[PDB]
Amino acid sequence: VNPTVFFDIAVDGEPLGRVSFELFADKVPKTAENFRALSTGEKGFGYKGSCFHRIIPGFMCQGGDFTRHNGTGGKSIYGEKFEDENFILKHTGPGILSMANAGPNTNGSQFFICTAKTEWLDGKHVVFGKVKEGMNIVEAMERFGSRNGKTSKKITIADCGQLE
Ligand SMILES: CO[C@@H]1CC/C=C/c2cccc(c2)[C@@H](C)OC(=O)[C@@H]2CCCN(N2)C(=O)[C@H](C)NC(=O)[C@H](C(C)C)NC(=O)[C@@H]1C
Repeated sequence: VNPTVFFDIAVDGEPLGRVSFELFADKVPKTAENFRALSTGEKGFGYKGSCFHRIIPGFMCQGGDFTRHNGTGGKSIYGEKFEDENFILKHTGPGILSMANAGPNTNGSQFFICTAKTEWLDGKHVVFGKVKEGMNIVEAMERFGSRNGKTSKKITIADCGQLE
């Protein structure tokens, strides 16, 4: 019953592939709903055309700034920020989808996908989903990151929406 959403990823115009995500609405319904709605654009704004602005190989890929496209922006469907819903789910391994933030209770639209177990983030970032299909695409995106996160090409959500 959990929603499934997809991103079609391109590297400066070159199609890379589709990543799909299960959103754990059963555990974090408010956080899952925000991501679902931003992925469909049904509130009038969202992730389509935004990039993965910070990519660190062996760690994670971060994106979701559709307001400024410079890594400082983003907003939720509830307002500029919303609470950390709960920390039941942990950063257990690759594929984990979690909220980026600037401190407690500052969730907006920015998110990241883990490419490794990142347990030191447990209790600080809200985990709310996981890659279902296309983990190979996320691994491919890593080659375009670097140790300090700066990307060598713009990794774009060319299209996105909801599958189930
Ligand atoms: C421009 O923004 C700045 C700087 C933020 C991060 C800088 C930075 C640079 C290099 C390496 C790393 C972080 C490594 C250690 O950590 C991550 O990659 C972590 C990994 C989990 C997701 N994530 N970034 C985050 O959630 C980070 C900390 N936060 C942000 O990106 C927020 C966004 C959501 C407004 N920005 C802010 O708090 C500021 C206004």
